Amino acid sequence: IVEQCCTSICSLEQLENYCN
Amino acid sequence: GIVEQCCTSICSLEQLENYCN
Amino acid sequence: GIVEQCCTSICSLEQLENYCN
Amino acid sequence: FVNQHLCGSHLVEALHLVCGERGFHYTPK
Amino acid sequence: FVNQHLCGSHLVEALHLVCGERGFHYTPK
Amino acid sequence: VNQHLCGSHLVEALHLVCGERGFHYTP
Repeated sequence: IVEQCCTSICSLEQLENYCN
Repeated sequence: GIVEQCCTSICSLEQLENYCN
Repeated sequence: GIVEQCCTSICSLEQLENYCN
Repeated sequence: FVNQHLCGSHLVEALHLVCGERGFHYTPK
Repeated sequence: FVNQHLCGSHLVEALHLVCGERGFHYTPK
Repeated sequence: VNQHLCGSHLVEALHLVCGERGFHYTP
């Protein structure tokens, strides 16, 4: 989500949950 | 439109949300 | 909508073009 | 028909490419 | 946060991700 | 880095994390 990862640093594991 | 706002200039989250359906 | 047509099923170029403005 | 399923960013970018200067509308339904 | 520079597919995908279930409309202008 | 490119960088990161699977808006 743009709000969270640009109001904080997002991990790899958190980004993988958005993958198809 | 959103390109002028976000590519030519820089834009806020609120400006992007204006193009949600 | 376009997700049902193109993600759940397989769609055609013509179906994608139906969602152009 | 297209060769594959198109989901998420793959579908958004397909519409982006195909529609070009006309632009498009995307509702995830 | 600060205002963002977004062009091309970055802008399209920003709209995809920001608007979520609502979807969005994009015209490159 | 350039905080004006955070959204851009996020989209780039999703492209590399998800590679050829593609991504969507909900986790």
